[PDB]
Amino acid sequence: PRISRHRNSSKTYSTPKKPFTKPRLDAELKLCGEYGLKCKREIYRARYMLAKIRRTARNLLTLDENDIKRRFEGAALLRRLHMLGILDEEKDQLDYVLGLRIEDIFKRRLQSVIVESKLAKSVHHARNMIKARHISVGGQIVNIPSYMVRISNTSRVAIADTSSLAPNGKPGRTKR
Amino acid sequence: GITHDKMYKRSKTGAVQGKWHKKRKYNLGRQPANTKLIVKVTSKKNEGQKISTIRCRGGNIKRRALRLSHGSFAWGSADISHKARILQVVYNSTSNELVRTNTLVKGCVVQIDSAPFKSALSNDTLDKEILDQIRGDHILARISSRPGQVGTADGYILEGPELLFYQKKLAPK
Amino acid sequence: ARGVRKHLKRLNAPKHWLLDKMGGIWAPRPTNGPHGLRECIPLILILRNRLHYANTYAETSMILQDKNVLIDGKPRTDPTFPVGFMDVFEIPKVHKTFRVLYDVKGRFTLVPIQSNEAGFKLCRVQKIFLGDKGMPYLSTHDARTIRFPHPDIKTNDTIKINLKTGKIDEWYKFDIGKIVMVTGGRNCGRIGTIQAIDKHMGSYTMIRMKDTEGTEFLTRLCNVFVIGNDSPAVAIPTTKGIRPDIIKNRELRLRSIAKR
Amino acid sequence: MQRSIIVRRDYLHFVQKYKRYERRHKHVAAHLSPCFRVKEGDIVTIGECRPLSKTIRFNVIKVEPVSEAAKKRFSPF
Amino acid sequence: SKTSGLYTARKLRTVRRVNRWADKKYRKAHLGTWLKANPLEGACMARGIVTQKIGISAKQPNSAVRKAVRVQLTKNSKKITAFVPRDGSITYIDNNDEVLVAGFGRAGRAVGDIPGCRFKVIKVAGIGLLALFLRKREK
RNA sequence: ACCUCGGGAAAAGGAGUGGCUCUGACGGCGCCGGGUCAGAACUGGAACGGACGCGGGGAUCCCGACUGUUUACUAGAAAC
RNA sequence: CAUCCGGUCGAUCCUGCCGGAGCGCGACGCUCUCCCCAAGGACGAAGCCAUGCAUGCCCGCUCACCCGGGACGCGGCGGACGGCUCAGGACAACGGUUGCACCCCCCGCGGCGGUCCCUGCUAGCCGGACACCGCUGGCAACCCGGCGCCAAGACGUGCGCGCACGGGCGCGCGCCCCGCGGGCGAGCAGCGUGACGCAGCGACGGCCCGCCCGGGCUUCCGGGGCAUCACCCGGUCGGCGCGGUCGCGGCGCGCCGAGGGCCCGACGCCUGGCGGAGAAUCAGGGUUCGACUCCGGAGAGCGGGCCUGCGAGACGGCCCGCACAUCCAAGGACGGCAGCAGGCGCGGAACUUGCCCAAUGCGCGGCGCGCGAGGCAGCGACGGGGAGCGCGCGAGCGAGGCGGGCCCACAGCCCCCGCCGCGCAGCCGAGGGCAAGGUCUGUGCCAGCAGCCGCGGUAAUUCCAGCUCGGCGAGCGUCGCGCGGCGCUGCUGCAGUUGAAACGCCCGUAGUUGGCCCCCCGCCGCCACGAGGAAACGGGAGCGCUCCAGGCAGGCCCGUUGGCCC
RNA sequence: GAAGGGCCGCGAGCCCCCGCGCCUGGAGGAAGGAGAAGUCGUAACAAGGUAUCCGUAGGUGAACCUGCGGAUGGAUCCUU
Repeated sequence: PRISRHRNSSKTYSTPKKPFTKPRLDAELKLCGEYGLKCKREIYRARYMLAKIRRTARNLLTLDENDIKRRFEGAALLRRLHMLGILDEEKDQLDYVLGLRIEDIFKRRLQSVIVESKLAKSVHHARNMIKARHISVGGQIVNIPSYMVRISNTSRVAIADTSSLAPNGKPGRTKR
Repeated sequence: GITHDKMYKRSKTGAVQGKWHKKRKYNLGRQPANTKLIVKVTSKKNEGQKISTIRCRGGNIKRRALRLSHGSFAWGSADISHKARILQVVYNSTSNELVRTNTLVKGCVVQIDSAPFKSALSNDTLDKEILDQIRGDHILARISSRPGQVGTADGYILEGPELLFYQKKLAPK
Repeated sequence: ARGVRKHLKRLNAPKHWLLDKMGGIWAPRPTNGPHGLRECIPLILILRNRLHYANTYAETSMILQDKNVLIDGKPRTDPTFPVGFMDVFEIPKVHKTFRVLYDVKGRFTLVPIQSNEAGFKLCRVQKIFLGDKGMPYLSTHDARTIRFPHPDIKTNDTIKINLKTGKIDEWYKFDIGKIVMVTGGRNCGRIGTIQAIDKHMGSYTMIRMKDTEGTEFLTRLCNVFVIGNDSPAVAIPTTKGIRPDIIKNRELRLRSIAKR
Repeated sequence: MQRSIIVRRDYLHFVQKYKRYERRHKHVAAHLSPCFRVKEGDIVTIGECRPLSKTIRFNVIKVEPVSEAAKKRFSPF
Repeated sequence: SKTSGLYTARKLRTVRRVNRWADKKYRKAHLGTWLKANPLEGACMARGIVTQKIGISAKQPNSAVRKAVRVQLTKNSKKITAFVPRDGSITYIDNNDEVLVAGFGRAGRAVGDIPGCRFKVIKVAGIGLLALFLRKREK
């Protein structure tokens, strides 16, 4: 009854076991300073995505080589991590997936990519520009600062053609 | 109505069972209809052969015999079989009450008129035990069919060591 | 539940139909016909889902009612009509003729055939019985009862029906060295020659079949379906039931996406 | 029982919480044919049949004799 | 010592079932004496009419007058003693005015200097007590 | 319930019962005795231990344990 | 996805619990910028119901009228599915695995289509006999009575070909067993003959058989707790003969025998007890919950009983008893929301008497309707997901509004496009645990706070305000409970000299446990690998819904996919 | 062949007994816990002024005392 019931849903964040650890409160604030994050949930999501990927890597490393699952599932984890750019292209092994940080999840995010391309003066600048849809990846405008681009789309990231090139010519304050 | 369900029965250990459901049409049982033999044909003709069809599962009609008077009786050795009036029920293994009321049930020893089988007397060397019953006008036979389900009272003439067992049972009277 | 079940839930319907979970609460329930619910796909799914000739269920009725579709050469107007292994699904107006065989994964595949192929239909004799006055009769998987079968044809053999005349054109026996496609079961679609017949009296006969690649596959003899004596004598899917491994399947998927 | 026998089928049941097993017994009611002679302890072979009684769905098709003073022994047969 | 035989699973399963009861927590979770005894009867909270406003003394070494109301729970007609929390909150609660009472937070044990009060008022006459204290809604 | 474990107890309570017509059991067989105990029909103004013979019962308290014995001819008792 | 920390003391080391700290999924308080997704009167009231609606469709038969527009009625099929709920039920239900040589089945598919008679055919095709209908009534209502006309693919009969042919009968294998076979693993099926019977269908040909689908049982293993329940059951356990059923069977009865089940827990009781696929939490091992989506069971106030049908012991069928309604003109009638809204009661707790058959099914019907199935909208901080509350130094949005487009059964939302343009935060804390003032008042063991330890008795780091500050965040606090914590239940993995705790001793059955030894064999467990058995879910291949939770898509493509696992 | 009747079968509901579970009213007894700040002694802990304590029996305002047999957790690891 109601196909809505059959639609799935999941939690994408994992709160810390201890919430008031001073070393782990300060480090999260630094990781909000360099990445322009609104709330700690965004860092928790980053650790949930990394932990799952690391758990796949650890359950495959324990498995013997030439066991078919290690060859197939491991190649699919590596390919995904290479396509996103989380895994450096040169490493090409399962062990290097275990030795990764949430810095690699954050770097692929669009807000950090715009600063690297020098389009954004800061990460705080980029967040506002993406909310104002001034950024297009591969010809598609994005409004999400956690879009996370793939290595191929890195070059195709550009200022939205219809936004800051002034095709409108009367944008916001200029109009009036 | 009547139920052949084992839910009412106790377990092997003798424990009580639990009534998880109400009675179902599939586990229905029907009131038994004892085929009474019409031995009163001379007294009245109002009681004629009355067989009643009943509606069952799958629309499979079952013929229930309420009153019967005749049956096809077969002497297997001689291969002589003829429709014969059934005179009386003498001996039923389950109870003597069925013999008194003259109910026709499968395996009830019945006495049949020998007038159809009178021809067999002419050929000798055809089982002396059957032949002297033929002369007497009553032959020991047993109903071989179920009157309640089939609607007929077909049988066979008791022969060999069977005839001896049932004639010994009815020997004193 | 008081009687026969007239409805099928989408989550309940068999996986080989490949019905999307969000598509509906309900799934098409096949009518009773030549094939069983598990061993058949309805005509609505073989038209609206595979060929997309009808974009909605009402349009499947409109094209089925017009007898445009022909199944085994029969008009077969029922929307939920079962279509199964070896049935000839041909639409003359679009000039397309299809024979339903099983693919390597195990889903049904509408294979393009030729006019000579369309004429014959392959059937497996499940049982030979003395019914109707002790007259000999055979029973094929597609619910076909043929009286007076050739005395030799045994059970498990494959007969070929003329369709127009409904006569057995030829019989292929079930024996070692005979081309067989396993219909149903974990090994489904796979094509191989019988290499072993293990009786296991009182239970199920276990048939081991060998692919051209040399991969040995074992299945119960009910699923096994003889195709011919040394060659299929029927159209076989492009894969020809060699069956790919998971790493090979990954490679074919990557190749297809790259040429987008 | 008259023309009937009770068979003690012995089987192990495995639990996961404790990697050990539980020795378990089930008494199944069979029908002794008058042809077969049996003593309490013999290994019988029982084959499924139509319900023959409330508790009997089996019939003895083979008898293996034992030395009477055969101890007991949990035996999966 | 413990039993370690490949076929002694039954003993270990029985020992665990028997000795599980020694803990008060397993008993206060499965015995069911608590469910019948509790005036909340396993509910998250209950509703009930005020009968008496009582000044309850704090336990030593604390010297104070904690403020509470005796409440007869509509659900089981059972009078409990419930502390009214915060400062001057009792003034909001009148007599016979209906109060929603939840437990203190020790799962049915009396908490703090207050003795025997396992319950505290959360809503007076359908109005949250904390709201009447923060002056968000009037009485 | 209680109890000295013997009792209480016919506890308390219910149900059937006639006449006919049969059917089983049970010894000593060819024979030949038995008169009890079951079971079934069928009947009868809704009748049956049809007269007769033949406990009303239950809960307490006091006293004397009990069976006995006694003031023949006013006390059978808790008295002896 | 392997973490602890505060509290017994003068101090210390322990045991040991208490309290914290994480997550769930409900209640509650307070507050809320926008979009996406989405549960939703289950929770000791399976209490109760006002109102509307949830099951129709068809035309074989039209001298109803619109001329075939066809009203109705008759006939057909469906109303046994689906929707709902979880009361009952603890060797039951249910899940995997079996069997039916013990079975039943509408639709459809594919076969098959010989039906004695006497009387008595009309087969170029037979009767009568009702409904609607007309006419005349009773009737508070409900309900229907009489008379008259006239039809069906309806009804009643019947023209049939003695290899006529439904049922059930009687008879027809053996020679120690196993090896062609219509068929099997197996003596099963079919038929030949002798009697019986005379079934069906043939008045617009279906009996019949296979297949299918559902059912009925049935085989094995799993299938709550309590011993302050240790002995239990007597159709109970077997056998035999009947009956009965769709059929097997103590299912039932008659008769004979005394079995059957138990510390490997019988039986009894109890269950704020549907089961499973699953879910919560989590290193591993585990624990707890299984009202709800899919599957199987059960029930429609409670007991029964029934009819119709192929299938119902049916309740949107009927009959009856009880409980409780309803109307009444007082004679009578008349129900049954654990369908969907909605109300009432109860509780801590739970949505609109909305719309619509367009999708997805199903019932009937080639041209198409019906559906409170299902879809859409509303409500809705159950919850999940994605963005805001600026960037910066002069430019920019989106929140809106207003238009168009798109979308839609109809709107709407989303999104696209022009035009105006108007960012906007809570809730808990700051002595420790546990992140954050030794700030300034008030108060003065009072008031209060404080899960815990503790603060308050005039220099309150703990209260009541201000100030400042921390955490998390459009959410945060509180309560209840499950899991983790907790090697504080210990299989992994606990302890018993003294902290809680070796039975006073000995024998001893059940139980559990038993040295070494034979390579090469049969049975067991065992490990590996297969078959075969629903998905969803949980993974997981591949695919940029703008990301995302999702979904199974997509793009000129393996026969594009949707693999594979559990 | 209708109403109706009979006998059985399936089987409500009511009655009457008897169990069984659950919840309770109740003089008058009788423990435990929390106050209060009371009264009467001072039992134990220092050889606690009679070393404690264990079983068992008796007694006694009350902690307790005493008999008999233990133990040391004693106040003794120690003497032809």
